[PDB]
This record gives sequence, structure tokens and C-alpha cells, in this order.
Amino acid sequence: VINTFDGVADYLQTYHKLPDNYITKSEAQALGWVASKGNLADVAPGKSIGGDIFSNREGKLPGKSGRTWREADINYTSGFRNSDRILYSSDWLAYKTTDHYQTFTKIR
Ligand SMILES: [Zn+2]
Repeated sequence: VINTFDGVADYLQTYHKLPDNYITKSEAQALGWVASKGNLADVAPGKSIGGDIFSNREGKLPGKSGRTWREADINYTSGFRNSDRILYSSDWLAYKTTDHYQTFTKIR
């Protein structure tokens, strides 16, 4: 699976899509994923949560009309989700967060 900051970052900029080990939260729920139980690895082996729209309500990531922000989990293998996320824009900007969206730094 591609689930490293660099790996994912690089695949996105070239191919313009997340690698196939990613699924959105609603797709995972539909397969039996129960967030409170941390069972993703059981119902969707080798998948990580990724691809959902990220709000940017607190305007922490730089905006621009027509720009949409998405998120993907990084370094996830099994159990409860971690605090690692890659945030990528529709124009292929890539930012990293290791602390649950508190802070971000550019990686691409
Ligand atoms: Zn393309």
C-alpha cells in the first residue's frame, strides 16, 4: 500500500487521484466500519480512510476560488485512526498534519 506522506504526496501530483488503498468514510461505513470500535482493518483489510472533503472552516489552509481541500489518513495500518493526515488541494498543493488538523506545513 501507498500510505506515507511522500508516497501519497507524489502519487497525487502525477496521477491526480489517491492510490487504491483509500476509501471515503461513507464507503467504509457501508462496509461495516464502526469508528467507535476501530475495526476498519477487519472489514476493509489494507484500506485507509481518505478522499473526503475537508472543510477548512477555520481557514487554516490557504484558499482560492475553485479550490477544494481533501484529506487522507497517513501511516494507518489497523485499529483506531491516528492523527496523521495529508491535506491536498484541487490544484495539487499538499500539506501535512500530525496533530489532528491543528497545524499544517507544506510538503509539496
Ligand atoms: Zn491527470
